[PDB]
Amino acid sequence: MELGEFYKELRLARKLKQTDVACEGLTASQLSKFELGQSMLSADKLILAIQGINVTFDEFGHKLNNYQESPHMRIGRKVVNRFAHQDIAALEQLLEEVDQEQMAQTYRRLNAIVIKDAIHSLNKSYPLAEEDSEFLTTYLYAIESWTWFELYLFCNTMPFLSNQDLIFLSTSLLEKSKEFKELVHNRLYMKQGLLNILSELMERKLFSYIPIFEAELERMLRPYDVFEKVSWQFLKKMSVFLQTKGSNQKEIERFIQSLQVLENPQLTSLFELRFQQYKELID
Amino acid sequence: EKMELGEFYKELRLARKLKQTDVACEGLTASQLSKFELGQSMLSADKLILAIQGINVTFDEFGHKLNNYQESPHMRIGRKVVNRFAHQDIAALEQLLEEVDQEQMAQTYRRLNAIVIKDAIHSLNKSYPLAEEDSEFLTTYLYAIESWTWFELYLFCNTMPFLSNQDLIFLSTSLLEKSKEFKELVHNRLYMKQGLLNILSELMERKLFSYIPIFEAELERMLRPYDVFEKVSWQFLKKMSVFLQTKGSNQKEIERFIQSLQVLENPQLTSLFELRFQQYKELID
Repeated sequence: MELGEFYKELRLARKLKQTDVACEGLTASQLSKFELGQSMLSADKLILAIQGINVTFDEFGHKLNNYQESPHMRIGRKVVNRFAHQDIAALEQLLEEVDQEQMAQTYRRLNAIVIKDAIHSLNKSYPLAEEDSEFLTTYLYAIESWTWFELYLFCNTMPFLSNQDLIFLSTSLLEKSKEFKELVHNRLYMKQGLLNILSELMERKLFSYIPIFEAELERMLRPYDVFEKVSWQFLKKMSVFLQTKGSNQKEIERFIQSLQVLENPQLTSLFELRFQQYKELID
Repeated sequence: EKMELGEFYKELRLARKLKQTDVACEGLTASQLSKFELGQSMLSADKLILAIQGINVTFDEFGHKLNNYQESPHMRIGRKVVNRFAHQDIAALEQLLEEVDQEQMAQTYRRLNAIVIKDAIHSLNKSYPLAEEDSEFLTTYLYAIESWTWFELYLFCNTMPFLSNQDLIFLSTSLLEKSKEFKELVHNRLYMKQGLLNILSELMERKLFSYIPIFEAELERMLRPYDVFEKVSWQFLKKMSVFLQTKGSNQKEIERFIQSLQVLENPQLTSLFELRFQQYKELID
């Protein structure tokens, strides 16, 4: 019930004594009064207590929420997943689900815009509204430090931005994401966003802006990041393709075939699909 | 900076540009949030998480900012181990051992982090012993913790050479059940997949081939099409198992497989598999 009572259960599960957690600034008696619900720890002492039981902040928050992710992350991940599966029916159900969930009016409006944008991306006959596009853009400009929620909004509404806003917000992404850039969820979305920026710039023929975002992707990618590395390799070839009337078509075809070594039929189809789509951009 | 949790929350709420009434919902009133921010009352566990999710900040983001954007001691050590191991820097790893000894953490954690470091030193210098007292301490701890958090997944994944054959099998078997509490989390799920890959590697190295199918079944259940690195690693390990059980019958297929990875322009991945391939060749048969 109380935070101290919640913390105490966690400490006992970690099989730690109060003296194991205690350190400079946080005494066992302070931890005891905290666990008894008779006093609250300061912000600095609270972070010591949580680090003292050796659980990640994601784990601490997960158990605090009864082993559910935060509502805004549950919605955003489901939207991304269902859009990636071209699941119009599930997106339409998410729209009514967002309308029935308890959240700030601003967040209800932003989630509806992303979902409606996704449905329109699958079904171009699904109507949109300019007032919604302006509301989301105004929001991204207003938030000074972009959390996972802003990365989710930006990454999935880029096709809908004017060139002016795409260029400015993509440039601002570099600075505005720095506060939370090291976190596991955020860094994954940053790499995916950078790949989507590269795609958008090519499709819009804004080729001169690509190097700024390739340099950022270069700094972020680790040897583990095989999927993003191969995606970037493919997009470098697509940029040449779109700038030279398809001159490197055979090289791209050979590259996709060589991905058979990965024995990943879904991945091969993904690149084959994008290649066929980009072929429609040249005469 | 020394401040109450409510004042810290208020800084965040203003950065999210929400009013107290925007955050308020069922379970959390605006007045409750206000007295929280004013330091006049503390929120219960349920109300605190409502206040944080109500401003669309993850608890990971909340804790990161609360900790002045500093990494966890256990992740800071793990990152330094990774960096220094990649440069084959035994001296720097040994300096990390003395640095851990003065770190602000429980004694148990100082010892366990040291064991992770020693595993790296032993991987670089096989004549560096794996003390039995360390093996006993590690084994007792992993058996004792009923629910394995990210720390135990990280610890287990990086200390397998300290385990006896029996404890490797028992603890590998226990990974499946003991990780379930936090298994869905993104970081934990990554380390469980890596741990399963390392389980397969250890079993092959120890010639315990009959136990491999149990853990391949778990890897099959967990791997997604996005998981390209884990999938290719498993593909490589499947060939290593066939190689070791058939007197090298598929060596040409393995050589062609490594050559076919040239397309990824990833020398670290290619070097990883070539080095491991040579290690398995050096086993006795």
